Amino acid sequence: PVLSKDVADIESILALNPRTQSHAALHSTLAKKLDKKHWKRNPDKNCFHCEKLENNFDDIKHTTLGERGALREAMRCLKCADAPCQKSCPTHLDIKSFITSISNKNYYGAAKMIFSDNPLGLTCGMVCPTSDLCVGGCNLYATEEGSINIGGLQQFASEVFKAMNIPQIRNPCLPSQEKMPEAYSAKIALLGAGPASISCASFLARLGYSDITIFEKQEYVGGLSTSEIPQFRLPYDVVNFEIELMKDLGVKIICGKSLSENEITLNTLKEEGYKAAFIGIGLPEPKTDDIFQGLTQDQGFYTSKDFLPLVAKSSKAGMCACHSPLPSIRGAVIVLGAGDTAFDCATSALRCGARRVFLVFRKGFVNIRAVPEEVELAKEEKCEFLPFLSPRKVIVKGGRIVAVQFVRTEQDETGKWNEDEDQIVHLKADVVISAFGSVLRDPKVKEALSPIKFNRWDLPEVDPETMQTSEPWVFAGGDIVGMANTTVESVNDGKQASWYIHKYIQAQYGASVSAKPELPLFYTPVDLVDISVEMAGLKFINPFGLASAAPTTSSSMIRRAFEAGWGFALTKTFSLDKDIVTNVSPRIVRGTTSGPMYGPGQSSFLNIELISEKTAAYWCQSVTELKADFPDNIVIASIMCSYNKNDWMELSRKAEASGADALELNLSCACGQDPELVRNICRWVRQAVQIPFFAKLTPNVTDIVSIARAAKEGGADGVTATNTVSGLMGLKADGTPWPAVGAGKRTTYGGVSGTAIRPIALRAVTTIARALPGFPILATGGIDSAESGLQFLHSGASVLQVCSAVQNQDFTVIQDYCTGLKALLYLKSIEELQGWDGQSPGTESHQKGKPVPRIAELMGKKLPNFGPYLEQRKKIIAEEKMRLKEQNAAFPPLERKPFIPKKPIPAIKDVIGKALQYLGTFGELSNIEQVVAVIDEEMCINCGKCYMTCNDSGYQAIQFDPETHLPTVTDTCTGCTLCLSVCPIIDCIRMVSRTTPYEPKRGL
Amino acid sequence: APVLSKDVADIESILALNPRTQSHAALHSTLAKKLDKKHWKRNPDKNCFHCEKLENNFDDIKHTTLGERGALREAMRCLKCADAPCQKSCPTHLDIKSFITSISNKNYYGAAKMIFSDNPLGLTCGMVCPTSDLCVGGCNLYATEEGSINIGGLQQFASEVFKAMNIPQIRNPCLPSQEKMPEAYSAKIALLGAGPASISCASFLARLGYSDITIFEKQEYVGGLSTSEIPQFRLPYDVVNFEIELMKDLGVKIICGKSLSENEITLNTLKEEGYKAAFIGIGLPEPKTDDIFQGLTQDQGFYTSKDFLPLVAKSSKAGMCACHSPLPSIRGAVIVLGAGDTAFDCATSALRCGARRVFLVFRKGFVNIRAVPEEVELAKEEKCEFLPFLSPRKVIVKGGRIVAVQFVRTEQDETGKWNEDEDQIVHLKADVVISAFGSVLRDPKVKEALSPIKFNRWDLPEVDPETMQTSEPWVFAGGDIVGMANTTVESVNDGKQASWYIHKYIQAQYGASVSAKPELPLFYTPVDLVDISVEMAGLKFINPFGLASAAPTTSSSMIRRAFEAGWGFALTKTFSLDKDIVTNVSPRIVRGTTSGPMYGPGQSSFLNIELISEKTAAYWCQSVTELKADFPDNIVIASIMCSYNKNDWMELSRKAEASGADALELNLSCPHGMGERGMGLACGQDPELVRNICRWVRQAVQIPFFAKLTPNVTDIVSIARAAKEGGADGVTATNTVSGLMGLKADGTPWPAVGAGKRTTYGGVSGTAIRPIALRAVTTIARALPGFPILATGGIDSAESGLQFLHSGASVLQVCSAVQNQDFTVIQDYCTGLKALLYLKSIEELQGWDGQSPGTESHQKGKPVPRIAELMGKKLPNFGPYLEQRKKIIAEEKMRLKEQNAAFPPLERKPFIPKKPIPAIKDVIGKALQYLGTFGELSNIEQVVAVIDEEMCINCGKCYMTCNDSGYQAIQFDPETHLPTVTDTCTGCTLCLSVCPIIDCIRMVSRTTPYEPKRGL
Ligand SMILES: *C(#[C])C1=[C][N]C(=O)[N]C1=O
Ligand SMILES: C#Cc1c[nH]c(=O)[nH]c1=O
Ligand code: SF4
Repeated sequence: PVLSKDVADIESILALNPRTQSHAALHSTLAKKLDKKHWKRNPDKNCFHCEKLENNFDDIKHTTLGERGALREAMRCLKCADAPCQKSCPTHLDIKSFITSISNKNYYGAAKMIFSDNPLGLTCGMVCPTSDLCVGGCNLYATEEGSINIGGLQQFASEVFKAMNIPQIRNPCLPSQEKMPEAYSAKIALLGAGPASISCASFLARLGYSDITIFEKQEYVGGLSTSEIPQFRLPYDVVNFEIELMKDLGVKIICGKSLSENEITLNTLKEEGYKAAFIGIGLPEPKTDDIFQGLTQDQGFYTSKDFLPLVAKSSKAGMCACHSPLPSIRGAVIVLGAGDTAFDCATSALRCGARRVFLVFRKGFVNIRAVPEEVELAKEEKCEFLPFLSPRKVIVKGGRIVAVQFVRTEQDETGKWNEDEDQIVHLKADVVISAFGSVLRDPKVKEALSPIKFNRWDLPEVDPETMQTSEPWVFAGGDIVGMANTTVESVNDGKQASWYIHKYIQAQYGASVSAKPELPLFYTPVDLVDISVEMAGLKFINPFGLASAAPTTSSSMIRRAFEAGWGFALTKTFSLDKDIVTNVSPRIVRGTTSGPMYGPGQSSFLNIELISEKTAAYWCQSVTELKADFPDNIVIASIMCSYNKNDWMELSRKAEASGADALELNLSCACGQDPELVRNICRWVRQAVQIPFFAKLTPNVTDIVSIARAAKEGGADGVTATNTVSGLMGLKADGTPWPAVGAGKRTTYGGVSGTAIRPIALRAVTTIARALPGFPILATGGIDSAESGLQFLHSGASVLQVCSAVQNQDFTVIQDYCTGLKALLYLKSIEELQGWDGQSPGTESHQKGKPVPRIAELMGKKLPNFGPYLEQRKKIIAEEKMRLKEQNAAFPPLERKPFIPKKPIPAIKDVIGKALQYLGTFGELSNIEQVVAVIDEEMCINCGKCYMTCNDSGYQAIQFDPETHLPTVTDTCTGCTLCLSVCPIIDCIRMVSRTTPYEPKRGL
Repeated sequence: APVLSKDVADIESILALNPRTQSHAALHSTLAKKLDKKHWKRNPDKNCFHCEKLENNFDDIKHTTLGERGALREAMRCLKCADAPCQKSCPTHLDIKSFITSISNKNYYGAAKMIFSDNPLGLTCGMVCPTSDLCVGGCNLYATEEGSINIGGLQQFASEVFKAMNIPQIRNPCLPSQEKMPEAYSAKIALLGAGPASISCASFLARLGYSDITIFEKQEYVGGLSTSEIPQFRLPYDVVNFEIELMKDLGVKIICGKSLSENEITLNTLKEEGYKAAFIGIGLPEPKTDDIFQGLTQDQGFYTSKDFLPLVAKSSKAGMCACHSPLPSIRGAVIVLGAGDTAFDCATSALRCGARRVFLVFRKGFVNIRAVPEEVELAKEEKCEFLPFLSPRKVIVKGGRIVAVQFVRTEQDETGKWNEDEDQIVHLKADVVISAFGSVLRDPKVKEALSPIKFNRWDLPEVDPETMQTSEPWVFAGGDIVGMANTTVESVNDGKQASWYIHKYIQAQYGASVSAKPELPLFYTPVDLVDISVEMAGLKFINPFGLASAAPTTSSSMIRRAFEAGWGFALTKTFSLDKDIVTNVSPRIVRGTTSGPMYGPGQSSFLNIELISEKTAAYWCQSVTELKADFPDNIVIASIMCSYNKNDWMELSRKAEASGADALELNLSCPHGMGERGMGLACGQDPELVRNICRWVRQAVQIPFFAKLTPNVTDIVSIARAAKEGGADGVTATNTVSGLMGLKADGTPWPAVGAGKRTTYGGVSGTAIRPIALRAVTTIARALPGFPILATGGIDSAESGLQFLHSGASVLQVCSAVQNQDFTVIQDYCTGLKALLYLKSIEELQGWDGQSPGTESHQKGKPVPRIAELMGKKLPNFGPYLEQRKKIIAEEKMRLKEQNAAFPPLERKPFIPKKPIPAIKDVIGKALQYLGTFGELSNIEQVVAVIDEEMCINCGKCYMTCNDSGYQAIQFDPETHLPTVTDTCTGCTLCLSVCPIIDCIRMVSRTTPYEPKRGL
């Protein structure tokens, strides 16, 4: 046979494989019009009817992210200085920091940052109108690809933390309870269990107050988050999770208790011994209109305060223990108003079975004040919009609404709004829902607030800085004060008030508080995890340190690094006076190792920098200063001399005398290629000083073990592995290099740093640790996260040096690294999370980060998410929602119980070197335990990359269906694993144990 | 000495905005936050009812426009899908996967060539295609949160770069010379109307070789609706001219002033004058009217879209007319009737004419608007009002002017019938009324001129939808006139479809057949004639790109298909004698972690623990004979490995030579000895062993052979020199870098083999090792000049290939870039290399970096207005500063109005090479002169960073990098977030390296005195 030619059935498998084209393609316009429908992904501009949504409370948010999408979007964020997104967030979330933690896979640290400034952090990620807040300030709006999805990233990190099932703990900076001053036992009352009071009580509990009670009128908690925000935007379980975190702090909630003249009043609270009160009851009554007087729900009329709680009680399991039906809303529905409630009524009316929904408002389109993302949900669900119409009468016949009568409105040219009585509309309708807003009108509630002053708008007046009412022991915030338009602002109101309630209460007990407000952060048991490590007789408070490099150019820089939390730092390499150098410029350039991607996350740098231009005298005096001020932070002096015994002894003694904890010998800036020279330099230093010292090894050697062993034989206490890899980062198209120095545009070979060299450094660390067991290793080379640091610890290193990740960012990454490592170690003790990979939950089947419904009629039926297959999927899902309208839904636990460690939290010493047991020769690998690839069709996005890679880099083993674009791995798979390695969807392809007989393909 | 390790007051102040770790939650009142939010605002303000001023502002408003930075990022995001659904969804069937692959590889010429091969109006279509209803509507990435690819903006970008290159289209180089074309190709061909349909039809007919093609156009201008109605702020007129001039390069003639009409041109007159075929592409030339508008005039304020949009076009498109046309004075309230796509262009154009308010009023609902959402969004963001369910009944005229329109309300039934409620009326005040009810063909003289073709019930010419032939076999039609096409691209496609069957018909009239498979030619320029062959070690390569010995050459059948795709050469997978048979483990090839958790296209590395080929020496040797018999001009190199044994190397190398291999490659990865006498375990790490192996092979065979070096050596030059001393004809530099790609959080490796989850060190490949391979190639090339080098290591484009050629390599092996994609990248590499060599001869493009134009000051890839009162005024693009920028721009648009001069759109003349096009051999090693020792670098000629404030996006990354990795030399303003480099800059270049905007920071020669910081 012709061995170099595909047989017919392989040619058939390859039918859809890309080929070079020699001619232009003929396809008629008519044929193209038909074929278009088969592949269609997005909405069809010619489809005019709603997709059937009855009883469908699936998540419809466009911002929801799965892990794959969250990691991509978090790496895209520029992580800006003085970031304007944060300036535009009402609770001042450090967005730069929490997104940095997501990009480093440290979802705990991200969640901790979010909840530190916003105790309703998951609710807000889900519901914030970010285009009018943080996202509206995002610098990336000035790029074509646009602003960052801050809300979805916040939601993703908080959802992971929620799944971790870790409790909030008492502020660990507080004295123990029995030693708290008496003032912290003051009785505190909050009225209403909505976002404002939940925030306020949370922050007061952080400060140490131990007798905090929220009094809630209803039998459910959460306020509007629970009673009106739809389940398909905010799942009820999110609310319960945030309330559970608050109860972890000891806040008490009593339901069925109202602020009202005949129940709880300011006077009764005072007479019962309460020292302070926060009013957070919101706006409990609908704004009503005379033209709807006397109309009942049976006739077809609702206010939004009637309608949305009925829908929420029916669709939110565990909200109201009873199980309620969805309101029967069939026919034509008119929603009146154009605020944000109106759009929730319209989308909710479709879930109750409406046939058609009209939003009717009395001004124009340009005057809609709902945020665009709110408007777009109603738009994409085919709601009709009628502007410039003011309601006049509701027509009732046979006891039911049949029509609403409107008059036309218009702006004259003083901007006044007029009604035109001769211009009427008779609009047919079966249901009418007014969404005119909300008010506080109940006289008995307002009287219970005597004697605080009310303003023009019938609302309690507060000082906007302190949230204090006219009575100094009473504070208010949230919707009842009338400034907040959002959950996040109501949260911020309670946060703001908590500091000044604290101030007031302390003063009442004769105590002062700081002139600078200081609210505590959010804490969990993770934060108590010990990440110290001992190596070479030195105690490191944490294992992260600054490498000898550009971030240690000056000792003032090291000072700020220690103030930020870094466990240790190297000096830039310095030398004796006679070895003074002068750097050239340019000398540090970005890596080309991952394509033309600019900004954050450069995968490498190249430098042609020399030793420090600052003198030994500068560096020795600086080390003395640093060790005087930061005795617990390890300072290592990096030094270099030429091959000369007297010089190495002189310089090492000078650095030792300054107080350096240890020295690092730069042999890798060559002496460091030759084991005999390395051994001799180490011997000279070992005879000169008594402090530990480490030889910094170059990776540019045939066998790095031979030079590590030489350093050890010379008396080094350990080795730093490794310095930069020698390289050339490339050329312009005209041939000139970058960096190009001087008029001659000259360069020399440079050192490559960053994540591109991590595989080389990991190899070096493991091979040294296997050759020299127990010999201290300081790792450097691409460490940019707690998880990558843990890879080096697992590989045998004891501490972790960082350069490029700081060049890509700033010193504050240390806080991400420390919280992330604490979380990785903590999670190893949780038996329930043992199937996670570090902080990543096991991937579930998802499309666009939303779980695929587990419906029998959808599985295995080869229905991809496009064209007529998508139409079939939507019909199947809709029928299953109707089927579910007849059945019980369980309750969640009245409230979940946290996971508890079932074994000790590992210390760093317990994880060092644990990867080495899996490392060996090729002959120690099984060739009989073979694997094959298997594709989860429900996660596939139909790109064919697995197919293209098996075709042109593999075994032609994948069928790619010409109609569904679904791949199937066949039995000729060899398990090479290339398809998994190119698939864009994390864990869509998995390698599984081969079950059928295996025969290597010998071609012969 | 003071405290050296503390910042002085001046530096503490510079560091004021530097990020710091917080120990406490931050207190900020809700009221203060409300008052601060406005300062930073970037996007539209939902509370703003107030459309900013747009009079005489014809600047690009498209959301899809891309600059180079944005285009590269978006092209790398594309999955480059097999059997791609976006292409299925494009009416001209563009190979979107290929052209976007080219853009990601910086080959903008190859992208534009692929675009224009299937669409001669590719730049126009990139700008105006309603992609959400076409290609983008099918994009697989719609199934991700980040969403579908901006295909149109990518197409627009590549085409814009190609337009800037100023390269002409050439006659199809596959044709015989003109004088030996058959007589049939001189048949006289007429096209009626110079719109997209005819321009496309004439282009493809000219590609086929027809030499007498004339388009007869009614008007004095050309381009059809693209010229006369699509607004300048969506489609610049110079785009239309550029595409017209490309077609004219093929010899097509256009005659303006001559109409298809009774008493002018008719099908009868064309026939009598000896035309053999005619294409009707006159569109729909007349407005759809409404009785209620009878007798109303422009002076009263009434326009159809066919009156209004050409008036705006004539005034705003320089080079449309000779008349400097005044913009229509459209002051007051404008009512635009209808809600198709024309109505929205009327609305936005009315604002450019000075309208105070625009109402878009339509007789159905919102759900019934047919316009694409892209088009609707532009009218909404410009604050047009939308009034649904209104049907016009009366235009009110007082004092010679429209003052109002009265409407009736509309309504749907049970039956879905639309009704009008006479008792429900709207009286809407207005100064101008523009009807956008569509277009028609209704002129009796024009239809008469088409006698006797058959017309359908819609008074349009009938065609066969597959052939575009009318009922008269010599007459074809397409575009708007046929009534199927709703877009420029479908009209282009109608002319494309018609050209093949016009060709078929004409050829048959002259007694000739055509192929049963339609074969329209591709698009060509002089770039495609560029020679990219190279000679090396006596071997002739037809291009310098070849498949490395790796997974893409697992089987000889794959090499066969790679040769069919265009690869110049290929290596076999390394093979060995029978006694050295191996068994691979699985898993064994994994993605790199070298650029973080980015999945899918463009993996920056792979790691593999793969062995030699599992297939026999007999398989490989027979395969090499077959491949060399079928592809004599494609070079096949047999890769072989033996243990350190003279008889084995001689036996295997002779076997491979006898099979007809052009050359051998010695894989020096076999272990020998123990392996750390300083020279490690593999034979390729010890110079003595390499020299001996090479001696053995040199004795055994007479064909050239090359030693494949490992980068895992202290001194690779010593191995290369040993191979040369042993008699090798060159070296392959380099194999993979030894590494461990990473560990799971539980400590297990990946790849993990077996239930034990074991691994061993693997080889790292891909762009992550390119700096290592480039250094290895360069050092060998400088130490052993003229010794042939085959480069390997992260080559994934023509641009990166040329870097290796400049560094001393002669040919270019590829593995990982094919693993990331498929064999067809070779097409991108070949056109890309042709284009790079072509451009070196073009003096006018010296300022470009390869195919990249010099970066102009931009925001979102749109150029910033060069306005004095706008430059250096510390006005970033947010908050109150943006609103001052908008005021300054609007005032300057007005000053450009009240003086209505300047109509000089340059006449387009292509650049000519001023020197010979370099061959491959002319560029090899030309970068090596810039290399040297560190002491050869000037420390006297220092640089500093300088920032272009107009390009900055205010992120402060330069500031943060200088603060915590540099010299604290940048001031970052607390209110504008604008950075300024101060005189303490050392030129280290880290800020430039982290800035997200290409060329926002530049390094310039230092002019002030320089002193190194010594700290003392
Ligand atoms: C010296 C000093 C060095 C310069 N650049 C590096 O990457 N490493 C060094 O050791
Ligand atoms: C045999 C063999 C090889 C396998 N993998 C590599 O990366 N390089 C080789 O040489
Ligand atoms: S890094 Fe670039 S874009 Fe960001 S502030 Fe600096 S100059 Fe501007």
